Amino acid sequence: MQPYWAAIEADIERYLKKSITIRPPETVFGPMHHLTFAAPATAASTLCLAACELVGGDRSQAMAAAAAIHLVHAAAYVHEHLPLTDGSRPVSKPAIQHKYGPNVELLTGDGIVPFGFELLAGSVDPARTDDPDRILRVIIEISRAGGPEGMISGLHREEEIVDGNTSLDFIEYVCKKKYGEMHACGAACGAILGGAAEEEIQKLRNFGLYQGTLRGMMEMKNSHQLIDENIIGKLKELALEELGGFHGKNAELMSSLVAEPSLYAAHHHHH
Amino acid sequence: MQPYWAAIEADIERYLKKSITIRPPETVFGPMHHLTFAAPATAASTLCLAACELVGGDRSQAMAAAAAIHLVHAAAYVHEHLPLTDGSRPVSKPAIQHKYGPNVELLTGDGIVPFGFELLAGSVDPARTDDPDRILRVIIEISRAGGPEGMISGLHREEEIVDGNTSLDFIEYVCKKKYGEMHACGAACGAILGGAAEEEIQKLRNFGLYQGTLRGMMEMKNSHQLIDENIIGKLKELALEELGGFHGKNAELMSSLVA
Amino acid sequence: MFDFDGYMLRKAKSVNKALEAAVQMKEPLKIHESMRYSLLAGGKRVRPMLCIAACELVGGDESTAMPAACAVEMIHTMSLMHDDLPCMDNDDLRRGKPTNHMAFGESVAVLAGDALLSFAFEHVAAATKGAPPERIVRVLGELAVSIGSEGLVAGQVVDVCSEGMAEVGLDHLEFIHHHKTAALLQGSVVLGAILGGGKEEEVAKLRKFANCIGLLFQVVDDILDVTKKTTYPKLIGVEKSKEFADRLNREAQEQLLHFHPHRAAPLIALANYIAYRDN
Amino acid sequence: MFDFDGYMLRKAKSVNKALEAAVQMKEPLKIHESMRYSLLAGGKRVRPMLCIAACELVGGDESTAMPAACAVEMIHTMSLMHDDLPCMDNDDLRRGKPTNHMAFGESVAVLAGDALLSFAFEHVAAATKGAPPERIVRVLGELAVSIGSEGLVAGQVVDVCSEGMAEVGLDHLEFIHHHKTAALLQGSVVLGAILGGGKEEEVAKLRKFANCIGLLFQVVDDILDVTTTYPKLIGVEKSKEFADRLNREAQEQLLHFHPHRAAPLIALANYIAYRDN
Ligand SMILES: C=C(C)CCOP(=O)(O)OP(=O)(O)O
Ligand SMILES: C=C(C)CCOP(=O)(O)OP(=O)(O)O
Repeated sequence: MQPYWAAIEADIERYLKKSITIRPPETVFGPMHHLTFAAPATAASTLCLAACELVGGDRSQAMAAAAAIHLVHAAAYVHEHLPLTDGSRPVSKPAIQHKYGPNVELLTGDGIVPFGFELLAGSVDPARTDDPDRILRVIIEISRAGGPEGMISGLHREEEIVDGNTSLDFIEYVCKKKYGEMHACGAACGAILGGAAEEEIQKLRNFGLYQGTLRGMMEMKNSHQLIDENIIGKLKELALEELGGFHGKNAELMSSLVAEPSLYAAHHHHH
Repeated sequence: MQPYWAAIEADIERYLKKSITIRPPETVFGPMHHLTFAAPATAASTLCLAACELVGGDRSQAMAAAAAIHLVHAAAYVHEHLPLTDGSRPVSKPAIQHKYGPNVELLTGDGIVPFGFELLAGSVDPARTDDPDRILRVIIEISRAGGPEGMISGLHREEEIVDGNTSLDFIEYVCKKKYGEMHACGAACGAILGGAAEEEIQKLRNFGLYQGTLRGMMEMKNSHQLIDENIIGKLKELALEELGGFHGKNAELMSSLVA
Repeated sequence: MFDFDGYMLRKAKSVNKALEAAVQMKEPLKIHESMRYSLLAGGKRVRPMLCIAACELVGGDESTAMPAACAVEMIHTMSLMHDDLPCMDNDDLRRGKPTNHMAFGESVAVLAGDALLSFAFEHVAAATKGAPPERIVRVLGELAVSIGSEGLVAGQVVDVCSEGMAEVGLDHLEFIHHHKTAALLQGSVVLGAILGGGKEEEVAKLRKFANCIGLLFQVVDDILDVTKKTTYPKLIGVEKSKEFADRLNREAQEQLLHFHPHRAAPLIALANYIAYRDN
Repeated sequence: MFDFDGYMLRKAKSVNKALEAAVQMKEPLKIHESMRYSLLAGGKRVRPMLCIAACELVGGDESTAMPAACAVEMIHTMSLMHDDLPCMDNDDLRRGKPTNHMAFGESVAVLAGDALLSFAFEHVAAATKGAPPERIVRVLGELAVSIGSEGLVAGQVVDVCSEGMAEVGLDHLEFIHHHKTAALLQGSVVLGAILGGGKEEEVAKLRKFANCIGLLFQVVDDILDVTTTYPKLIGVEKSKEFADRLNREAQEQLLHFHPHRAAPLIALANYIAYRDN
């Protein structure tokens, strides 16, 4: 990935590591620490820091929200990979490694989500006027996006997907719900925390939506080969369009997420 | 009350008949007419007229909208009982009788729905200045209620119901989509065409939404003997709760629809 | 005009982008999936083009017409979805892909089609901007007449209630084509023309133009079949069919004579393309 | 006199009405059906009642407490759905009917559980009217802490990762029972007290009271199971007595307040002490 985005990501990693200090009882915080970092990195989290600085803010104010977003996603990740006994869900061809048993996994996920709200709630700065309102609003966004009409609808509909037999339209919808809403939530939240106004918030949200959707598509093109560059072109266009109107240094970076910048390393390979 | 409701169905029937004339070519109009009337009446159309009067308007001002609602309902009724040849829709317990074959029924359903909108667009009286906005508005309401996130959703989800094995929560939901959305539409349109203000429209809209869900909840009562009055009751309460504010026969002439 | 293909392509492209945005996948998913499967499958998008062309013809702009353009294509799409069904044509393919009911079952295909029909009125009704309410209602009225018992559907019924006889005269065959084809093309041009702000005299011209090109299509299709089950060649032979076709084309263009030539150019070329295509 | 039985029916009646309204059926239908199947399955609504009583006790009203009151019932509900799973207690029945996963499959029970947990935060955050934003935020943080790894969840995990011990003293069994249940009960009282505009000292008093009934609820639970926990260690001939002490000290904290206002909480305390189901 690009230099800017790996560094934001590392910031979030260091913040999460500082907030989740493995202490007694270790059968509790050990699994909580391991699973937070065992989950894949999500741009919905970095997109939060990014959009905040993009609208004037200091990524630092968007930090609690970025951590919470990663945390809501990590709990979801763990639950999705839970070994289930009744075979109520296709055991996703892609099985992952499991350091701890199901009971510990289930439970920790259950403990990870509230933790994201704890960091948020507790990040309120008294010497800040609108803090309680933005933080309140961000908590509504995150809990909606991690909720039944959000991430959960995507996880649920994901189970009906059948190996190269499901349409691109259906998969795009599953990715929009599973990834899109969280990315949208992340851009939206960082805008909010960064002081933005409503029109920007609505465009960064729309951007997040398209980008997240596009990213989920990329992550499934390795499980259902068919990803016509038409879909990608589609989401890519939709995203950049939303981005229009943010001119600047930082704005340059944002658009990079969606569309990679011209690099010699990518031409040197193919040559 | 029975006569007031009765004259309403009659007024709508006499209007449909004055509007759908069997004529050349009989192969088209013969089944259009037969199917417009072989389809049971729906209270959604009744509720539309009663709501227009409720707010002060003349019954004729809502007559086209009520015929439209009947036609959309009629078209859906026809399409839902089509003999499919691939087992994709379980056949209705009381498999209805078909006079014309599947192809004529399919096409005719496609011909009747637009007939509704033709009636509405055609009912604009150029001498009445508020007509275009209200008709337009009502065309949006009906097409939405009969669309994919309204009735078609209920119709679609209904095929998931396994007799004596689906929860009341799920069944009520199907009725809300399949019948509630349309009754909500009929009352909302009726209030709109009568000149009602936003608050009364919303109230009547919500009443119809609850009332139609209850009503459809009753049709199904045969398939699943579990007519738990608690759900039946919960609905009436939410409903009558919406009539409160309108006080008078209002919270009354309407309740007759819950008897 | 120069580059009629280029003009058809840009127009199909705007339409495709607008169709995609109008009908998103959403709950319930099989219903919307099925809608999209047939709506976004490609196609020449002739009806949407006729609609936009007519609007522009009389000074309007594409954006005002776009919802209606999409609407007529929605109708067209659902008529084909219902048409491929086992009780109808019973086709298994369409563009080298399974027909709609082969993919989602007959039940969904019926409903998904009823949803496109419904949504067409909804979209025009709610999304049309830059035209007064009496004008939107009036085009909702036109759309309705062009697809009902005196239009699209009349054409389909009469055709299914006639594939079992032979005494099909010129008059009967014209009813089927005027209704199963021309009707919706007249819908398209009238919708555009009204939204564009056209006078009744202009709407009527465009009305004849459409009626001529729609009949022109079926006639040239018949000619071509014979070249490389009542048809025009069986009823009046290929020679007179070609003469009928030149006359249809000549009459369509006559209708466009008073509009600005540059704005008429697309429609005229469309007429010639219909009259002389090799396939 | 204080008619505790009538008071509860009315609170429960009011709470059930708000839960049914807050979780409607909508797409995806199965996820919402599952949420509703366990949320509205009937139950005593002790947590939502503790919440509402604490808010009322300090000066506020029901309406302000209701969203949080439903939120703690939602987390309580997902907690049981998750605990009933095969990888946990593996229960087939609960409240007289088949457990959630039995009715819907494990995937849905897990998902629907996660939905109730998220939506509990959405609800309090967005539907709480009658308290400024920073008060609400604070309530969310209090709820987070009480159900987190320093709370309900912590208790549960220290309980499963020691489901084959033998040296369980009165400090190991104090933690589990102070967390795997006490925590959410405790948190219910706090949200209410803060939402009603309680002053710090009042919130401090109710938190302590909260602690006692919290443990009391746990202890009393172990007694209803058997008729490794308190029963085992000191045996009912002091286990039923321990509960008696807790209730007392619980009610002793309530002395901070006018006896007329505290009657409901004194009542809910006794009911937590002398309940049969
Ligand atoms: C003549 C009728 C009634 C339908 C087919 O027309 P088209 O040949 O325009 O097909 P498409 O390109 O739109 O797919
Ligand atoms: C979390 C634990 C250990 C027990 C449940 O408490 P309840 O006894 O309050 O259960 P319900 O009444 O809600 O059904």
